Amino acid sequence: SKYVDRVIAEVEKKYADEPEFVQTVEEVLSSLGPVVDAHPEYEEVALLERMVIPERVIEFRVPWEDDNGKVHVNTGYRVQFNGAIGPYLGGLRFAPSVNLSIMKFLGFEQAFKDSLTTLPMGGAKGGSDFDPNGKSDREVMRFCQAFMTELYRHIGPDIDVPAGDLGVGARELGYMYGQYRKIVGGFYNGVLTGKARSFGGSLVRPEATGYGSVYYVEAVMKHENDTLVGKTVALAGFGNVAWGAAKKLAELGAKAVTLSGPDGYIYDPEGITTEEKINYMLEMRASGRNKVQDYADKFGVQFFPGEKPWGQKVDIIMPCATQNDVDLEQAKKIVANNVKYYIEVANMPTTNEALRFLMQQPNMVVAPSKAVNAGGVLVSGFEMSQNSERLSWTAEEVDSKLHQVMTDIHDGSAAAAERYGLGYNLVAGANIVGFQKIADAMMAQGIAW
Amino acid sequence: SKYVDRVIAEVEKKYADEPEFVQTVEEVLSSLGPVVDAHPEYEEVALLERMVIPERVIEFRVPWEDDNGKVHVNTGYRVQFNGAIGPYLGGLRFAPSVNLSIMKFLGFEQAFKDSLTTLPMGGAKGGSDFDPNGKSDREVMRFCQAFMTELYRHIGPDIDVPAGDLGVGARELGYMYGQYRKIVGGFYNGVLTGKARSFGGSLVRPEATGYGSVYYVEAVMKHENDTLVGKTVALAGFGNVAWGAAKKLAELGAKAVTLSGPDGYIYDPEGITTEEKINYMLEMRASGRNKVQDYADKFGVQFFPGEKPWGQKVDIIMPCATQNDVDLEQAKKIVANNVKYYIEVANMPTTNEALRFLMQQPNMVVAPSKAVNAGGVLVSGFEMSQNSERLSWTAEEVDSKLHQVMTDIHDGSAAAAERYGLGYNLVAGANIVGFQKIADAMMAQGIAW
Amino acid sequence: SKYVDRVIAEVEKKYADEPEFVQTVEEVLSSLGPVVDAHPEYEEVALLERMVIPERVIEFRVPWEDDNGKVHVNTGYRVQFNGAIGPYLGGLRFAPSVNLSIMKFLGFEQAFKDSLTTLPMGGAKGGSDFDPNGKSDREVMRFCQAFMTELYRHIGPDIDVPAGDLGVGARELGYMYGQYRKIVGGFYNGVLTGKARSFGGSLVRPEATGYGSVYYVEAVMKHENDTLVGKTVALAGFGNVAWGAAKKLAELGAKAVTLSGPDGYIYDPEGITTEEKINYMLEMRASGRNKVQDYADKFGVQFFPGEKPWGQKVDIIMPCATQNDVDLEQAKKIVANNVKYYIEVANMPTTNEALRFLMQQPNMVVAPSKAVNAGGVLVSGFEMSQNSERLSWTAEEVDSKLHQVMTDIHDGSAAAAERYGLGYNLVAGANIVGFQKIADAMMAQGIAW
Amino acid sequence: SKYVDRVIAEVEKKYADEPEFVQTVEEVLSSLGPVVDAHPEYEEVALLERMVIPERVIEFRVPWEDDNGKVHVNTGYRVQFNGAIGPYLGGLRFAPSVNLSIMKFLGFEQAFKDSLTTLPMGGAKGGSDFDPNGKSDREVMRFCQAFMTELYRHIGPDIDVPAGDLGVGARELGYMYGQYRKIVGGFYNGVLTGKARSFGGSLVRPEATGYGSVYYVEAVMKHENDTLVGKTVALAGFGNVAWGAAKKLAELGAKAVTLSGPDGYIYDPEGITTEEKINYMLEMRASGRNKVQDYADKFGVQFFPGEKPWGQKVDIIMPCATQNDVDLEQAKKIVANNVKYYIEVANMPTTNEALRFLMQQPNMVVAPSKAVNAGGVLVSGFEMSQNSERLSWTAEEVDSKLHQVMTDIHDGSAAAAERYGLGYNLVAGANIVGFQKIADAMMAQGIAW
Repeated sequence: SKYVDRVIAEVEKKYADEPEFVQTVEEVLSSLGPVVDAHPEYEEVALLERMVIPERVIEFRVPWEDDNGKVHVNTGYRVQFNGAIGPYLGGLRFAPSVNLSIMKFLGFEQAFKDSLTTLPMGGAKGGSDFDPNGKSDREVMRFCQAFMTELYRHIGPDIDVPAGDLGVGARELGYMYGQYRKIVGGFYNGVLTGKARSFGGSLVRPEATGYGSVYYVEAVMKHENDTLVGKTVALAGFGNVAWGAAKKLAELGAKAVTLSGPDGYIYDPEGITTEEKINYMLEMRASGRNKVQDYADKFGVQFFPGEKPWGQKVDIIMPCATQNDVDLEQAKKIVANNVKYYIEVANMPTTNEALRFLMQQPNMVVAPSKAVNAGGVLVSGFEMSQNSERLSWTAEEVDSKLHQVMTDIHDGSAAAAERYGLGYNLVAGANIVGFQKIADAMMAQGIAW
Repeated sequence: SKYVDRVIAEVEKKYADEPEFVQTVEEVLSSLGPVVDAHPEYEEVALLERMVIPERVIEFRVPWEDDNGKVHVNTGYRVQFNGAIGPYLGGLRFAPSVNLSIMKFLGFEQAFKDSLTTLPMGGAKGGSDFDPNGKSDREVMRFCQAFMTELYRHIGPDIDVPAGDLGVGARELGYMYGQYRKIVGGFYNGVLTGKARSFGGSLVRPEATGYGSVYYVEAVMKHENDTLVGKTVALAGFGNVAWGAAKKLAELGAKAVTLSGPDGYIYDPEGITTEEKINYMLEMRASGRNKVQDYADKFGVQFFPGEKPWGQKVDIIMPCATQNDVDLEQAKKIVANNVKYYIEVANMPTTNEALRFLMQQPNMVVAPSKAVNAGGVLVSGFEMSQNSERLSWTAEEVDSKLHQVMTDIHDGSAAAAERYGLGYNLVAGANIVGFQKIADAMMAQGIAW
Repeated sequence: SKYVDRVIAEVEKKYADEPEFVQTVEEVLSSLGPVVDAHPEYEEVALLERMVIPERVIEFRVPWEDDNGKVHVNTGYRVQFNGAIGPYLGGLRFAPSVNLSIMKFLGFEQAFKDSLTTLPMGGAKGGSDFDPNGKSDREVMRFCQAFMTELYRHIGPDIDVPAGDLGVGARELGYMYGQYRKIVGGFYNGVLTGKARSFGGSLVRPEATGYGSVYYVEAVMKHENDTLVGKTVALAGFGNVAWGAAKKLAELGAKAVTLSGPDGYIYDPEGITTEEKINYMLEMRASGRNKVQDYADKFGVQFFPGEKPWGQKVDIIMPCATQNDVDLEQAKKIVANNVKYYIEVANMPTTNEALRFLMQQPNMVVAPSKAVNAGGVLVSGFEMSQNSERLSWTAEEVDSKLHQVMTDIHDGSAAAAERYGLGYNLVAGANIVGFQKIADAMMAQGIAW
Repeated sequence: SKYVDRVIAEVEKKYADEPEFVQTVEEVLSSLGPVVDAHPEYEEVALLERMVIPERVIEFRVPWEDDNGKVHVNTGYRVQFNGAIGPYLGGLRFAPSVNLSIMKFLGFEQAFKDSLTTLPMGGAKGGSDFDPNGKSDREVMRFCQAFMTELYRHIGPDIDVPAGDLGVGARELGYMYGQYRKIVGGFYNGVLTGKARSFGGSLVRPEATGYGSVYYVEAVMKHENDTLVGKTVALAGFGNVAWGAAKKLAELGAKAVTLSGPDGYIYDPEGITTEEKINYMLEMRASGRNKVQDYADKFGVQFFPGEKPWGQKVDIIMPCATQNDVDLEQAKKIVANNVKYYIEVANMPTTNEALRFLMQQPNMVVAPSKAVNAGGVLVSGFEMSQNSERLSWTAEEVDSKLHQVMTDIHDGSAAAAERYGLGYNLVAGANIVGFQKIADAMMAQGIAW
């Protein structure tokens, strides 16, 4: 699309200093070529030019005192990218690398992911360059309070609902919510998601991402007249998402055989399929040791230090941990192993070279993270619904809706790709389904945003 | 009722310059005689005197620029008549004839209609003397933005929820909502109803009015130990309501045999009962040609120019289009044809002379529009519920509730009429059921409003 | 001006049912012909078409209980006509005749009067058809509370500042303010003017109108190389404005020789120039007897029952009481007496026939009320300034500013009339000066309002 | 100061991509060394680290339609840098070069300038990459409305008061204010400064900057036991500031002899000291021709194309136009001419190399722009005071306060420099006086911001 090509060129030039953002825009816009070409009306209202600019960006100062009385200063961000279809929504990330470029990229992607869920949720991302590592509980609390003391004025249950991300878990959410309720003088607990149950959190929230990624894979087996049962899976991390996946895989007849750590990776040809095995992952996570070895020590299974599990022969690869985990180097090993299923779970766990490469492979199935990991945002939307109804749903209710929607995200993505003649391209399909709803909404709302 | 008679006399005199409003009050209050007489307490708190005065009236200036850069000025209205039982609710009408008199009349009636639904909905009406005919899409957009830039401050999801009416459809709602969200800085999509699905609209909303009018007729057959099946129906228009009715009639064993236009009317003894036939109506509507002839041309069926279909012999008459469509002249032809069922669907499609006349006829069944067309406001209440829960209901869910409530509106109306000894007077029955809930609510709330 | 002529024709037709409003627009717009013709740019932005439509109109229900427990229902109004140059400002009128037509007319005129003061004050008018006659203090209080319980949400110190008018004096202002502060939970006493001193009222407020009308007449003598001293004046009423005028006239070397009542009028060739004489007027006002006779009884001066003092030969005529007091019948007597000075003080105390007539008279000086009575709104602006500074000015300060501005209003009016070649036409001059500031402000603010 | 040195090093590294901002911080912080060293307590509360981070940054999307119906998208900014001593305050700049770096730099400097005025004014800056060149009046209006539709929620008379800057003059302010009042539903005219008189603008506002820069120079003559009279001045531009300066210089016994344009510069050994001469500048400005030649054509004075007037021998140099106008190349010519007075008027009209150079010159007097051009922000504070009092001050009042404060800014700056042993260093002196008030305020307010 000449139109699409022009917008990418303008972005590349204007936001040169925001490499992460530029790359994401190109990657996403480049798959919409066919859709845009079918809708000349978009260009007439500068639809794409509007979409690439967040509705609202807020950055603010965050001074806070440590346990020693020393004063520190960090910077807070909230990028409210697109709210055409619901209140803005997206996690908060606390990591020393956070800057505007990164917030925009995660926030642009969030809008597309949120649109796929089929729930009314806009897209946003925020956080701070604050580093929670080595801070006391009390220091994290004071930071969260100082952070919320400015943020509260920009968010709210019908405005912008933040959630957890790297560096922000239940604990940080609890502290931020405590400050919020005190300043605003009311409950409004739907202002954040990822809450503890005692004050409005949803059942299945910890399992959401991992389970949802398996319900998606299941929809893939079905499409391919295949089956999870018997299937072996290579996982990354031993974290929340890894834990949730292993668990549902096990329950489903499949088994993970690997886990990974910054220290290396383990192989467990038996499968991390036991209550004992599975629960221990929570142990390791708890420990705060940060060693995947502990699992091999404990179970007496192979531990290959400083090594990625991407070399093992398995039926399904699911990177559940870090960005750019799979590089060309890892993709080639994956390819050489004749794995048909490549399923991104963690956010951007594959470099673009690696991605194109895997996508060029005619026999493979490559699923993008924005669709596969949608189960977590899906449970965040269910928590907001529960908080608005002022009641709790049962775990069977949440899990059953989770399951039906994950299947729909896969199926709709395939259908969309197919319709624009792209074949079974789950990557473009996700982008397209996500884009269409947003475009419909913006076209109907006129030129205001 | 001397009390009722006195209030009507005061209205007639004070609002002499608002003929439309005066007539509506008389017509409605005059049927409550029996109820009021049973509740002396009403008069002690000047219940009727309060009811006839809207809680709040807002009129405002609306300057806007056309595509040529010329500046135009129209007037905006919102009459918030009664909010005893829910947020005010009612459509917006854009037509050069709009003035306060007309807003008050539609708004007084809206309060009674909304009360019948059994949902928590107050009554209001608004609009502008702006004429959307001959305006570009862009001109309508700029007008909607200018209109909302003042209106937003008077409405809100828990305050006043506007909806479509003459001159205001999905397109205008979309543009007004776009401006609203931008000014308020949040989502709050329950602020308007009749929205597109992409941003919160409900399934069955387009079909709501027409379908609901048929579920009501069905409750009438049942009362009269009769049946829809086999029944033939004379419709008016080829619009949304006509389309929805034909459709559900067909599905139900009945058939419409007429349609109408400003150009005349058509007769199709076969019935507009085919997918082809039915869907074409949407075609004609789309065309923007405004000719019922196109249907006869297309299907090769009779077209009688400049003629109302009220002369054809059918089992059921359903005027689905314009006010004062049926006059004495048309009622006599209807009477002479021995039609037992007279069912108003469009708003005030019968003149009062014609109405009294039909009502004097001992063998007929006359149903008032405020009850029969309640399916549209009913779906607006379901959309508000869905937006508050932050989810969508399925089409089966909406349709099933629609159906049960429409039956209840008929049944409750008959029961009420019967209890005050009025026989099967669906017209007074609607007024009475509507009035009672409102009165209960106002009596309990005291003298504040 | 063809443009001016067209707008008047459109008004006449659209607001046919609002005779009072139509007449005022014609009278005002017709004098701007020359100014409009000098500014073609006005028509390009539909300046006049916008001006004739109030920015915002609010009407609301007002139920209240009397001392006997009976419930009454009145209607409340606030027409916020033009706020281009300041918060809306204008009195509240409680009289059974009040309707929208009358509010619009007084409110359109208010905008022009407020603009002349040179202070930042927009124009508005409001009130109720509530009749304070025969009500107890307690009944007036309950009404004022019920009235404010809705009004508070539409006004505020930086939004709309109401003041007294017919039927609304210090007492009503006090009660409305009491309810306002209680609902809003703060002080904000600049929300109303005409307050008692104990809670923010300004010194000279009772004298403001009457005194200001004399400082204006003084500027007229100066223009005409004449003098107040020796001058005799015919007044109307024995009220606040009459009292203030007599007082300042006396102090200035002049003397009033008449007063009037619904019962007739008195002649006091000595002059109502004594402390005794002057103060008694307050007595009569207090009495609540409503008889100008009491003054003649008391002083043994002529009392001509059922007669207007417009037949007495005096140097200056100042109608200080009621609308359309001076008709053609009275103008002819005035003319026949060779009075050169005709100075409207009360609001619209002259019919239009009478007005044109007096204006056709080559030797006379006719001053319009909107300029002459501006001293009262001027003191309302000074009260708002004092309340914003949170202090009180001395009486010398208020009186001295009052005086300088009244002179300026006369002088600017003459200068303006002169510049458009109209001669010493104080009537058109007022309209023109008032219009120009408003037009400047609207042109600079764009097409929003 | 090791502390100061450390903060600069951190800034340089963290904001590498914001060169303009980095340079400004270094330049300002490096002169505070002596003050910081005297207050160890600052470092204990991370005072400098907090100061270099704006309290709040807002960026937002700005879609707007041109006269042809085409849709454009720009980006809006508001950097609310420091509000310790008053509502944030600072101009809006519309220029295609605008980005966050530039907003931060102008906004950091604004905080120091505003602090010097002695009025309660914080510091901020905002704008858009929108280019007003070649736009119609109507296009600028639509942009201003779209811009304000988001901005209004972040500003307000007690929060953030924007003012004009490059690309934003009375016209843009008028349009933005029009939209603001319409959305907020009240007056609050103190929300912006630089307004037209009709709606609250202050007398002397157009003359403020230029006049104030001359009252400062006068305080310099006094310090140096010298005199303006007889003095000759080289100006840059023929704009507002140049016009105001020439005017007051003339009146004071001095004379400008040069003016400049993008086309070259003119020399008028007589002096641009005549009503005719002076007023023509307004002519040239009006013309929109953008040619300083027109002055030479008109007066028959020398015009040296493509040349800066920095080579002429005069007593005083006052660059009143563009950034980095004076480079090393121009400073050397200035130096070689033995000019003692170097007075920056325009914002950053000298490069840093040039600055250091001039500052190394033992016989010269170099005055920084942040102090010299403070007269414009000073009149903005007086306009806010007038709008809060709801009255206007006379021109003599504004001018007299302007004058006394400008003298004080010079005198306090010298006194401060002197106290920290820096001699007559007006550049460091400005920084120091500005910094001290801000530091006092932040130390007293604690660690919140």
